[PDB]
Amino acid sequence: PPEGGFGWVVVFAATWCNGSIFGIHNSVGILYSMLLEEEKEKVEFQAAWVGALAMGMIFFCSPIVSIFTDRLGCRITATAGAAVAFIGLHTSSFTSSLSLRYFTYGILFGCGCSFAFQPSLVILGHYFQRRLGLANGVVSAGSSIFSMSFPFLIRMLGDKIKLAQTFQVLSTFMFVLMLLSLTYRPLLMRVFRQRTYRIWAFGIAAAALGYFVPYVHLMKYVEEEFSEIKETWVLLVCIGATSGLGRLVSGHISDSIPGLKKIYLQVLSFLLLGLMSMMIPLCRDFGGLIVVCLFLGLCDGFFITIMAPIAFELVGPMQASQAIGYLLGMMALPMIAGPPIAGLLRNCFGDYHVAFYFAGVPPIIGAVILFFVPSRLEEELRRRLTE
Amino acid sequence: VQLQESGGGLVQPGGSLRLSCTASGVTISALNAMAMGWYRQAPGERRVMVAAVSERGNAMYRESVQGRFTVTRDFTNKMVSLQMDNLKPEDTAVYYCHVLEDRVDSFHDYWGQGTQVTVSS
Ligand SMILES: N[C@@H](Cc1cc(I)c(Oc2cc(I)c(O)c(I)c2)c(I)c1)C(=O)O
Repeated sequence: PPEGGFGWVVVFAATWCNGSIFGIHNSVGILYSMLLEEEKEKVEFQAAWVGALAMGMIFFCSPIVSIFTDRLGCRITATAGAAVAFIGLHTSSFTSSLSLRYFTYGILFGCGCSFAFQPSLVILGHYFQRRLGLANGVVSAGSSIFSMSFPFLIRMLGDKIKLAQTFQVLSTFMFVLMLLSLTYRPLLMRVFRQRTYRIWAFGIAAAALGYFVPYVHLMKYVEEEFSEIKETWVLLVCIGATSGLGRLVSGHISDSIPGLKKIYLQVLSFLLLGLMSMMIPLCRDFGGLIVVCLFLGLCDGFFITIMAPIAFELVGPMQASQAIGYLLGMMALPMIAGPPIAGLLRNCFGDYHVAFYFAGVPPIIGAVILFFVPSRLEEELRRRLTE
Repeated sequence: VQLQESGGGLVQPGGSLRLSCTASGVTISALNAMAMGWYRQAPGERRVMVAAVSERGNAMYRESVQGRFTVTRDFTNKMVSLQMDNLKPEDTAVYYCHVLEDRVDSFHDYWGQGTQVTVSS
Protein backbone atom coordinates (compact mmCIF):
# COMPACT_ATOMS: atom_id res chain seq x y z
CA PRO A 1 0.00 0.00 0.00
CA PRO A 2 1.36 3.45 -0.91
CA GLU A 3 0.36 4.84 2.50
CA GLY A 4 0.80 8.24 0.92
CA GLY A 5 0.60 9.94 -2.44
CA PHE A 6 -2.80 9.43 -4.03
CA GLY A 7 -4.36 8.12 -0.81
CA TRP A 8 -4.67 11.69 0.41
CA VAL A 9 -7.45 12.52 -2.06
CA VAL A 10 -9.37 9.45 -0.88
CA VAL A 11 -8.94 10.66 2.71
CA PHE A 12 -10.32 14.04 1.62
CA ALA A 13 -13.38 12.46 0.02
CA ALA A 14 -14.08 10.43 3.17
CA THR A 15 -13.77 13.57 5.28
CA TRP A 16 -16.38 15.20 3.06
CA CYS A 17 -18.69 12.21 3.47
CA ASN A 18 -18.65 12.18 7.27
CA GLY A 19 -18.86 15.94 7.59
CA SER A 20 -21.94 16.07 5.41
CA ILE A 21 -23.71 13.24 7.17
CA PHE A 22 -23.29 14.04 10.84
CA GLY A 23 -23.38 17.78 10.18
CA ILE A 24 -26.79 17.43 8.54
CA HIS A 25 -28.14 15.15 11.26
CA ASN A 26 -27.28 17.57 14.05
CA SER A 27 -28.40 20.66 12.13
CA VAL A 28 -31.83 19.21 11.33
CA GLY A 29 -32.25 18.16 14.94
CA ILE A 30 -31.46 21.68 16.14
CA LEU A 31 -33.90 23.10 13.59
CA TYR A 32 -36.70 20.89 14.91
CA SER A 33 -35.85 21.91 18.47
CA MET A 34 -36.13 25.53 17.32
CA LEU A 35 -39.55 24.98 15.73
CA LEU A 36 -40.93 23.45 18.95
CA GLU A 37 -39.40 26.24 21.05
CA GLU A 38 -42.44 28.55 20.99
CA GLU A 39 -45.33 26.31 19.86
CA LYS A 40 -46.77 23.06 21.17
CA GLU A 41 -47.06 21.64 17.64
CA LYS A 42 -44.68 22.06 14.68
CA VAL A 43 -46.60 15.76 17.12
CA GLU A 44 -43.88 16.76 19.57
CA PHE A 45 -43.22 13.20 20.76
CA GLN A 46 -43.21 11.85 17.20
CA ALA A 47 -41.13 14.84 16.08
CA ALA A 48 -38.46 13.93 18.63
CA TRP A 49 -38.71 10.25 17.68
CA VAL A 50 -38.05 11.15 14.04
CA GLY A 51 -34.46 12.22 14.65
CA ALA A 52 -33.77 9.18 16.81
CA LEU A 53 -35.14 6.90 14.08
CA ALA A 54 -33.00 8.56 11.43
CA MET A 55 -29.86 8.26 13.56
CA GLY A 56 -30.63 4.65 14.45
CA MET A 57 -31.13 3.50 10.88
CA ILE A 58 -27.44 4.22 10.25
CA PHE A 59 -26.42 1.64 12.84
CA PHE A 60 -29.25 -0.82 12.27
CA CYS A 61 -28.65 -1.42 8.55
CA SER A 62 -24.87 -1.89 8.68
CA PRO A 63 -24.76 -5.71 8.15
CA ILE A 64 -26.68 -5.63 4.87
CA VAL A 65 -24.41 -2.82 3.72
CA SER A 66 -21.50 -5.09 4.62
CA ILE A 67 -22.87 -7.84 2.40
CA PHE A 68 -23.42 -5.42 -0.48
CA THR A 69 -19.95 -3.90 -0.14
CA ASP A 70 -18.25 -7.29 -0.12
CA ARG A 71 -20.23 -8.55 -3.10
CA LEU A 72 -20.14 -5.41 -5.28
CA GLY A 73 -17.29 -3.09 -4.30
CA CYS A 74 -16.82 0.11 -2.33
CA ARG A 75 -17.31 2.50 -5.25
CA ILE A 76 -20.68 1.27 -6.48
CA THR A 77 -22.22 0.92 -3.02
CA ALA A 78 -21.00 4.36 -1.96
CA THR A 79 -22.42 5.93 -5.12
CA ALA A 80 -25.77 4.20 -4.67
CA GLY A 81 -25.98 5.28 -1.04
CA ALA A 82 -25.21 8.89 -1.93
CA ALA A 83 -27.83 8.87 -4.69
CA VAL A 84 -30.50 7.44 -2.39
CA ALA A 85 -29.68 9.95 0.33
CA PHE A 86 -29.89 12.81 -2.16
CA ILE A 87 -33.25 11.63 -3.48
CA GLY A 88 -34.68 11.27 0.01
CA LEU A 89 -33.42 14.62 1.25
CA HIS A 90 -34.72 16.36 -1.87
CA THR A 91 -38.18 14.81 -1.67
CA SER A 92 -38.52 15.51 2.06
CA SER A 93 -38.97 19.20 1.23
CA PHE A 94 -42.05 18.49 -0.91
CA THR A 95 -43.64 16.75 2.09
CA SER A 96 -45.27 19.66 3.94
CA SER A 97 -45.32 18.68 7.62
CA LEU A 98 -47.03 15.34 7.00
CA SER A 99 -46.42 11.78 8.17
CA LEU A 100 -44.74 11.43 4.78
CA ARG A 101 -41.89 13.35 6.42
CA TYR A 102 -41.58 10.47 8.87
CA PHE A 103 -41.22 7.91 6.10
CA THR A 104 -38.91 9.87 3.82
CA TYR A 105 -36.57 11.56 6.27
CA GLY A 106 -36.30 8.40 8.34
CA ILE A 107 -36.13 5.49 5.93
CA LEU A 108 -34.69 7.09 2.81
CA PHE A 109 -32.16 9.36 4.48
CA GLY A 110 -31.08 6.81 7.09
CA CYS A 111 -30.62 3.97 4.64
CA GLY A 112 -28.74 6.26 2.26
CA CYS A 113 -26.39 7.42 5.00
CA SER A 114 -25.89 3.83 6.17
CA PHE A 115 -24.95 2.76 2.65
CA ALA A 116 -22.59 5.70 2.25
CA PHE A 117 -20.89 5.44 5.64
CA GLN A 118 -19.33 2.00 6.05
CA PRO A 119 -17.36 2.14 2.76
CA SER A 120 -15.98 5.47 3.97
CA LEU A 121 -14.37 3.42 6.75
CA VAL A 122 -13.40 0.35 4.73
CA ILE A 123 -11.74 2.01 1.75
CA LEU A 124 -9.04 3.68 3.85
CA GLY A 125 -7.70 0.24 4.73
CA HIS A 126 -6.70 -0.42 1.13
CA TYR A 127 -4.44 2.66 1.13
CA PHE A 128 -2.77 2.55 4.56
CA GLN A 129 -0.93 -0.19 6.45
CA ARG A 130 1.67 1.47 8.70
CA ARG A 131 -0.05 4.85 9.14
CA LEU A 132 -3.76 3.99 9.23
CA GLY A 133 -4.10 5.56 12.67
CA LEU A 134 -2.95 8.96 11.44
CA ALA A 135 -5.27 8.76 8.43
CA ASN A 136 -8.28 7.95 10.60
CA GLY A 137 -7.33 10.73 12.98
CA VAL A 138 -7.15 13.23 10.13
CA VAL A 139 -10.49 12.06 8.75
CA SER A 140 -12.17 12.39 12.14
CA ALA A 141 -10.68 15.83 12.79
CA GLY A 142 -11.74 17.12 9.39
CA SER A 143 -15.24 15.74 9.82
CA SER A 144 -15.57 17.33 13.26
CA ILE A 145 -14.45 20.72 11.96
CA PHE A 146 -16.86 20.42 9.03
CA SER A 147 -19.76 19.61 11.34
CA MET A 148 -18.92 22.47 13.70
CA SER A 149 -18.79 24.83 10.72
CA PHE A 150 -22.08 23.67 9.18
CA PRO A 151 -24.47 25.70 11.41
CA PHE A 152 -22.42 28.84 10.79
CA LEU A 153 -22.71 28.15 7.07
CA ILE A 154 -26.49 27.78 7.22
CA ARG A 155 -27.88 30.17 9.80
CA MET A 156 -25.79 33.32 9.38
CA LEU A 157 -24.00 33.00 6.03
CA GLY A 158 -27.44 32.45 4.50
CA ASP A 159 -30.89 30.99 5.19
CA LYS A 160 -32.72 34.15 4.15
CA ILE A 161 -35.35 31.82 2.66
CA LYS A 162 -38.26 30.16 4.44
CA LEU A 163 -37.81 26.90 6.32
CA ALA A 164 -39.27 24.56 3.69
CA GLN A 165 -36.33 25.05 1.31
CA THR A 166 -33.66 24.17 3.89
CA PHE A 167 -33.77 20.49 2.95
CA GLN A 168 -33.50 21.41 -0.73
CA VAL A 169 -30.39 23.48 0.00
CA LEU A 170 -28.85 20.68 2.07
CA SER A 171 -29.38 18.25 -0.80
CA THR A 172 -26.52 19.73 -2.83
CA PHE A 173 -24.00 18.40 -0.31
CA MET A 174 -25.14 14.82 -0.89
CA PHE A 175 -25.05 15.43 -4.64
CA VAL A 176 -21.42 16.55 -4.37
CA LEU A 177 -20.67 13.50 -2.23
CA MET A 178 -22.19 11.32 -4.94
CA LEU A 179 -19.74 12.87 -7.39
CA LEU A 180 -16.80 12.37 -5.01
CA SER A 181 -17.69 8.72 -4.50
CA LEU A 182 -16.33 7.97 -7.98
CA THR A 183 -12.75 8.27 -6.67
CA TYR A 184 -12.75 5.00 -4.67
CA ARG A 185 -10.46 3.17 -7.04
CA PRO A 186 -10.23 -0.50 -5.97
CA LEU A 187 -6.55 -1.36 -5.64
CA LEU A 188 -7.05 -5.13 -5.27
CA MET A 189 -21.15 -15.58 9.27
CA ARG A 190 -17.60 -16.58 10.25
CA VAL A 191 -15.99 -13.57 11.96
CA PHE A 192 -17.88 -14.18 15.21
CA ARG A 193 -16.06 -17.48 15.69
CA GLN A 194 -13.02 -15.58 16.96
CA ARG A 195 -13.15 -15.32 20.74
CA THR A 196 -11.10 -12.12 20.81
CA TYR A 197 -13.27 -10.17 18.38
CA ARG A 198 -16.45 -11.40 20.05
CA ILE A 199 -15.31 -10.21 23.48
CA TRP A 200 -14.07 -6.86 22.17
CA ALA A 201 -17.29 -6.16 20.27
CA PHE A 202 -19.46 -7.14 23.23
CA GLY A 203 -17.48 -4.87 25.55
CA ILE A 204 -17.73 -1.90 23.20
CA ALA A 205 -21.47 -2.44 22.77
CA ALA A 206 -21.96 -2.60 26.54
CA ALA A 207 -20.01 0.63 27.01
CA ALA A 208 -21.98 2.34 24.24
CA LEU A 209 -25.16 2.42 26.33
CA GLY A 210 -24.20 5.40 28.47
CA TYR A 211 -22.81 7.49 25.62
CA PHE A 212 -25.30 10.11 24.40
CA VAL A 213 -26.65 11.06 27.85
CA PRO A 214 -24.21 13.99 28.32
CA TYR A 215 -24.70 15.44 24.85
CA VAL A 216 -28.47 15.18 25.22
CA HIS A 217 -28.97 16.40 28.81
CA LEU A 218 -26.06 18.69 29.73
CA MET A 219 -27.74 21.88 28.52
CA LYS A 220 -30.98 21.11 30.32
CA TYR A 221 -29.10 20.28 33.51
CA VAL A 222 -27.01 23.46 33.44
CA GLU A 223 -30.09 25.58 32.81
CA GLU A 224 -31.98 23.78 35.60
CA GLU A 225 -29.29 24.25 38.24
CA PHE A 226 -27.24 27.23 36.96
CA SER A 227 -29.83 29.67 35.65
CA GLU A 228 -27.59 32.51 36.83
CA ILE A 229 -25.39 31.85 33.79
CA LYS A 230 -25.74 34.31 30.92
CA GLU A 231 -25.40 31.70 28.17
CA THR A 232 -24.44 28.02 28.21
CA TRP A 233 -23.36 27.57 24.58
CA VAL A 234 -19.76 27.67 25.81
CA LEU A 235 -19.73 24.08 27.03
CA LEU A 236 -20.72 22.45 23.74
CA VAL A 237 -18.26 24.55 21.73
CA CYS A 238 -15.47 23.70 24.16
CA ILE A 239 -16.30 19.99 24.08
CA GLY A 240 -16.22 19.94 20.28
CA ALA A 241 -12.99 21.93 20.10
CA THR A 242 -11.19 19.64 22.52
CA SER A 243 -12.65 16.56 20.82
CA GLY A 244 -11.02 17.62 17.57
CA LEU A 245 -7.54 17.73 19.09
CA GLY A 246 -8.20 14.52 20.99
CA ARG A 247 -9.12 12.72 17.78
CA LEU A 248 -6.09 13.99 15.88
CA VAL A 249 -3.52 13.19 18.57
CA SER A 250 -5.10 9.80 19.26
CA GLY A 251 -4.83 8.87 15.60
CA HIS A 252 -1.23 10.03 15.50
CA ILE A 253 -0.22 8.08 18.61
CA SER A 254 -2.11 4.87 17.88
CA ASP A 255 0.55 3.81 15.37
CA SER A 256 3.20 3.90 18.11
CA ILE A 257 1.62 1.11 20.19
CA PRO A 258 2.21 -2.21 18.40
CA GLY A 259 -0.17 -5.13 18.27
CA LEU A 260 -3.28 -5.62 20.37
CA LYS A 261 -1.80 -3.47 23.15
CA LYS A 262 -3.74 -0.59 21.56
CA ILE A 263 -6.82 -1.78 23.48
CA TYR A 264 -5.29 -0.46 26.71
CA LEU A 265 -5.81 3.07 25.39
CA GLN A 266 -9.53 2.34 25.00
CA VAL A 267 -9.56 0.89 28.52
CA LEU A 268 -8.10 4.08 30.00
CA SER A 269 -10.42 6.23 27.89
CA PHE A 270 -13.48 4.38 29.20
CA LEU A 271 -12.33 4.62 32.80
CA LEU A 272 -11.83 8.38 32.50
CA LEU A 273 -15.17 8.84 30.75
CA GLY A 274 -17.07 7.01 33.47
CA LEU A 275 -15.35 8.91 36.26
CA MET A 276 -15.92 12.33 34.68
CA SER A 277 -19.56 11.52 33.97
CA MET A 278 -20.10 10.57 37.60
CA MET A 279 -18.26 13.73 38.67
CA ILE A 280 -20.49 16.30 36.91
CA PRO A 281 -23.17 16.45 39.66
CA LEU A 282 -20.59 16.91 42.42
CA CYS A 283 -18.89 20.03 41.04
CA ARG A 284 -21.15 22.82 42.30
CA ASP A 285 -19.30 25.72 40.63
CA PHE A 286 -19.32 26.36 36.90
CA GLY A 287 -15.55 26.87 37.00
CA GLY A 288 -15.07 23.17 37.64
CA LEU A 289 -17.90 21.96 35.45
CA ILE A 290 -16.24 23.56 32.44
CA VAL A 291 -12.99 21.70 33.20
CA VAL A 292 -14.88 18.42 33.53
CA CYS A 293 -16.47 19.06 30.14
CA LEU A 294 -13.01 19.75 28.71
CA PHE A 295 -11.75 16.37 29.89
CA LEU A 296 -14.89 14.60 28.69
CA GLY A 297 -14.44 16.01 25.20
CA LEU A 298 -10.77 15.08 25.27
CA CYS A 299 -11.53 11.44 26.11
CA ASP A 300 -14.34 11.18 23.56
CA GLY A 301 -11.93 11.40 20.63
CA PHE A 302 -9.45 8.96 22.15
CA PHE A 303 -12.37 6.55 22.27
CA ILE A 304 -13.92 7.12 18.84
CA THR A 305 -10.87 7.44 16.62
CA ILE A 306 -9.40 4.05 17.53
CA MET A 307 -12.16 1.55 16.73
CA ALA A 308 -11.39 1.08 13.03
CA PRO A 309 -7.61 0.49 13.37
CA ILE A 310 -8.20 -2.03 16.16
CA ALA A 311 -10.73 -3.84 13.99
CA PHE A 312 -8.25 -4.07 11.13
CA GLU A 313 -5.62 -5.31 13.58
CA LEU A 314 -7.91 -8.00 15.01
CA VAL A 315 -9.42 -9.44 11.83
CA GLY A 316 -7.00 -8.31 9.13
CA PRO A 317 -7.81 -6.50 5.90
CA MET A 318 -9.84 -9.11 4.05
CA GLN A 319 -12.50 -9.16 6.80
CA ALA A 320 -12.53 -5.59 8.10
CA SER A 321 -15.79 -4.75 6.33
CA GLN A 322 -17.84 -7.55 7.87
CA ALA A 323 -16.35 -7.01 11.32
CA ILE A 324 -17.19 -3.30 11.19
CA GLY A 325 -20.69 -4.05 9.94
CA TYR A 326 -21.43 -6.44 12.78
CA LEU A 327 -19.86 -4.14 15.36
CA LEU A 328 -22.03 -1.22 14.27
CA GLY A 329 -25.11 -3.43 14.12
CA MET A 330 -24.48 -4.46 17.72
CA MET A 331 -24.37 -0.81 18.83
CA ALA A 332 -27.78 -0.02 17.33
CA LEU A 333 -29.90 -0.59 20.42
CA PRO A 334 -27.98 0.79 23.43
CA MET A 335 -27.29 4.19 21.87
CA ILE A 336 -31.01 4.74 21.33
CA ALA A 337 -31.90 3.20 24.69
CA GLY A 338 -29.66 5.54 26.68
CA PRO A 339 -31.23 9.00 26.62
CA PRO A 340 -34.80 7.76 27.14
CA ILE A 341 -33.72 5.77 30.20
CA ALA A 342 -31.99 8.85 31.55
CA GLY A 343 -35.23 10.77 31.02
CA LEU A 344 -37.27 8.15 32.84
CA LEU A 345 -34.88 8.34 35.79
CA ARG A 346 -35.12 12.14 35.76
CA ASN A 347 -38.91 11.92 35.90
CA CYS A 348 -38.80 9.32 38.67
CA PHE A 349 -36.43 11.27 40.96
CA GLY A 350 -36.82 14.93 39.95
CA ASP A 351 -33.24 16.05 40.49
CA TYR A 352 -30.92 15.47 37.55
CA HIS A 353 -28.06 13.94 39.57
CA VAL A 354 -29.22 10.34 39.32
CA ALA A 355 -29.25 10.57 35.53
CA PHE A 356 -25.50 11.18 35.31
CA TYR A 357 -24.79 8.78 38.17
CA PHE A 358 -26.43 6.03 36.13
CA ALA A 359 -24.79 7.19 32.90
CA GLY A 360 -21.37 6.78 34.51
CA VAL A 361 -21.62 3.03 35.17
CA PRO A 362 -21.85 1.47 31.68
CA PRO A 363 -18.49 2.87 30.54
CA ILE A 364 -16.78 1.51 33.66
CA ILE A 365 -18.32 -1.91 33.08
CA GLY A 366 -17.16 -1.74 29.47
CA ALA A 367 -13.62 -0.95 30.56
CA VAL A 368 -13.64 -3.92 32.93
CA ILE A 369 -14.91 -6.18 30.14
CA LEU A 370 -12.27 -5.01 27.67
CA PHE A 371 -9.57 -5.53 30.29
CA PHE A 372 -9.86 -9.32 29.86
CA VAL A 373 -9.37 -9.66 26.09
CA PRO A 374 -7.02 -12.65 25.61
CA SER A 375 -3.81 -12.34 23.62
CA ARG A 376 -3.13 -14.48 20.54
CA LEU A 377 -0.34 -16.39 22.28
CA GLU A 378 -2.77 -17.25 25.07
CA GLU A 379 -5.32 -18.45 22.52
CA GLU A 380 -2.64 -20.77 21.17
CA LEU A 381 -1.94 -21.96 24.72
CA ARG A 382 -5.65 -22.71 25.11
CA ARG A 383 -5.58 -24.73 21.90
CA ARG A 384 -2.49 -26.62 23.07
CA LEU A 385 -4.20 -27.49 26.35
CA THR A 386 -7.16 -28.62 24.25
CA GLU A 387 -5.20 -31.38 22.52
CA VAL B 1 17.13 -23.05 22.27
CA GLN B 2 18.63 -25.51 24.76
CA LEU B 3 17.01 -27.04 27.85
CA GLN B 4 18.13 -29.54 30.49
CA GLU B 5 15.55 -30.81 32.97
CA SER B 6 16.77 -31.00 36.57
CA GLY B 7 15.06 -33.18 39.17
CA GLY B 8 12.80 -36.20 39.09
CA GLY B 9 12.87 -39.77 40.32
CA LEU B 10 10.65 -41.84 42.59
CA VAL B 11 8.24 -40.27 45.09
CA GLN B 12 5.66 -41.74 47.43
CA PRO B 13 1.95 -41.01 46.96
CA GLY B 14 1.02 -37.67 48.47
CA GLY B 15 4.60 -36.41 48.16
CA SER B 16 6.02 -33.30 46.53
CA LEU B 17 8.53 -32.76 43.73
CA ARG B 18 10.04 -29.63 42.17
CA LEU B 19 11.40 -29.42 38.62
CA SER B 20 13.24 -26.44 37.14
CA CYS B 21 15.75 -25.51 34.45
CA THR B 22 17.36 -22.39 33.01
CA ALA B 23 16.72 -21.47 29.39
CA SER B 24 19.91 -21.93 27.37
CA GLY B 25 20.76 -20.74 23.89
CA VAL B 26 18.39 -17.79 24.32
CA THR B 27 18.69 -14.27 25.72
CA ILE B 28 16.49 -12.74 28.42
CA SER B 29 14.89 -10.36 25.92
CA ALA B 30 14.04 -13.20 23.53
CA LEU B 31 12.77 -15.34 26.40
CA ASN B 32 10.37 -12.62 27.56
CA ALA B 33 8.79 -12.87 24.08
CA MET B 34 8.31 -16.61 24.74
CA ALA B 35 6.10 -18.73 26.98
CA MET B 36 7.93 -21.16 29.25
CA GLY B 37 6.22 -24.44 29.97
CA TRP B 38 6.43 -28.18 30.45
CA TYR B 39 5.21 -31.30 28.67
CA ARG B 40 4.04 -34.68 29.98
CA GLN B 41 4.51 -38.09 28.36
CA ALA B 42 3.70 -41.42 30.00
CA PRO B 43 4.63 -44.76 28.40
CA GLY B 44 2.60 -44.89 25.19
CA GLU B 45 1.29 -41.32 25.49
CA ARG B 46 2.00 -38.33 23.27
CA ARG B 47 3.82 -35.29 24.62
CA VAL B 48 1.22 -32.77 25.81
CA MET B 49 1.47 -29.34 27.42
CA VAL B 50 0.30 -29.32 31.05
CA ALA B 51 1.37 -25.90 32.34
CA ALA B 52 2.75 -22.65 30.98
CA VAL B 53 3.16 -18.94 31.71
CA SER B 54 2.13 -16.30 29.22
CA GLU B 55 3.96 -13.32 27.79
CA ARG B 56 1.73 -11.12 29.96
CA GLY B 57 2.84 -13.05 33.07
CA ASN B 58 -0.34 -15.09 33.42
CA ALA B 59 -0.10 -18.73 34.50
CA MET B 60 -2.37 -21.34 32.93
CA TYR B 61 -2.85 -25.03 33.66
CA ARG B 62 -4.56 -28.05 32.25
CA GLU B 63 -7.48 -28.09 34.66
CA SER B 64 -7.14 -31.82 35.36
CA VAL B 65 -3.86 -31.34 37.25
CA GLN B 66 -4.52 -27.82 38.54
CA GLY B 67 -3.76 -27.34 42.22
CA ARG B 68 -1.70 -30.51 42.49
CA PHE B 69 0.54 -28.85 39.88
CA THR B 70 1.95 -25.35 40.24
CA VAL B 71 4.23 -23.24 38.07
CA THR B 72 6.10 -20.00 38.73
CA ARG B 73 8.31 -17.98 36.38
CA ASP B 74 11.34 -15.80 37.16
CA PHE B 75 11.98 -13.76 34.02
CA THR B 76 15.19 -12.19 35.34
CA ASN B 77 16.91 -15.54 35.96
CA LYS B 78 15.19 -17.24 32.99
CA MET B 79 13.77 -19.83 35.40
CA VAL B 80 10.47 -21.72 35.40
CA SER B 81 9.78 -23.96 38.41
CA LEU B 82 7.16 -26.70 38.15
CA GLN B 83 6.12 -27.47 41.72
CA MET B 84 3.97 -30.55 42.31
CA ASP B 85 2.33 -31.83 45.49
CA ASN B 86 -0.11 -34.56 46.51
CA LEU B 87 1.38 -36.76 43.79
CA LYS B 88 -0.50 -39.91 42.81
CA PRO B 89 0.48 -43.03 40.84
CA GLU B 90 -1.36 -41.85 37.72
CA ASP B 91 1.10 -38.93 37.51
CA THR B 92 4.05 -41.20 36.62
CA ALA B 93 5.53 -39.87 33.37
CA VAL B 94 8.58 -38.18 31.84
CA TYR B 95 8.26 -34.39 31.92
CA TYR B 96 10.00 -32.14 29.40
CA CYS B 97 10.94 -28.47 29.54
CA HIS B 98 9.52 -26.52 26.60
CA VAL B 99 9.62 -23.00 25.15
CA LEU B 100 6.95 -21.59 22.83
CA GLU B 101 8.16 -18.78 20.57
CA ASP B 102 5.89 -16.59 18.47
CA ARG B 103 6.77 -15.87 14.86
CA VAL B 104 5.12 -14.29 11.83
CA ASP B 105 1.78 -16.11 11.61
CA SER B 106 3.62 -19.08 13.11
CA PHE B 107 5.06 -20.47 16.33
CA HIS B 108 8.02 -22.64 17.35
CA ASP B 109 7.80 -25.33 20.05
CA TYR B 110 11.11 -26.45 21.56
CA TRP B 111 11.77 -29.51 23.73
CA GLY B 112 14.13 -30.33 26.58
CA GLN B 113 15.65 -33.59 27.81
CA GLY B 114 12.78 -34.88 29.89
CA THR B 115 13.17 -36.33 33.38
CA GLN B 116 11.29 -39.43 34.53
CA VAL B 117 9.00 -39.10 37.55
CA THR B 118 7.30 -42.05 39.27
CA VAL B 119 4.79 -42.10 42.13
CA SER B 120 4.75 -45.38 44.08
CA SER B 121 5.01 -46.58 47.66
N1 LIG C 1 -22.06 12.60 16.51
C1 LIG C 1 -21.41 11.35 16.80
C2 LIG C 1 -22.29 10.21 16.30
C3 LIG C 1 -21.54 8.88 16.30
C4 LIG C 1 -20.87 8.42 17.42
C5 LIG C 1 -20.21 7.21 17.40
I1 LIG C 1 -19.20 6.53 19.12
C6 LIG C 1 -20.19 6.43 16.26
O1 LIG C 1 -19.52 5.20 16.30
C7 LIG C 1 -18.42 5.04 15.45
C8 LIG C 1 -18.00 3.75 15.18
C9 LIG C 1 -16.92 3.53 14.35
I2 LIG C 1 -16.27 1.56 13.94
C10 LIG C 1 -16.26 4.59 13.78
O2 LIG C 1 -15.17 4.36 12.93
C11 LIG C 1 -16.68 5.88 14.04
I3 LIG C 1 -15.65 7.50 13.15
C12 LIG C 1 -17.76 6.11 14.87
C13 LIG C 1 -20.87 6.88 15.14
I4 LIG C 1 -20.93 5.77 13.35
C14 LIG C 1 -21.54 8.09 15.16
C15 LIG C 1 -20.05 11.31 16.11
O3 LIG C 1 -19.86 11.97 15.06
O4 LIG C 1 -19.11 10.61 16.58
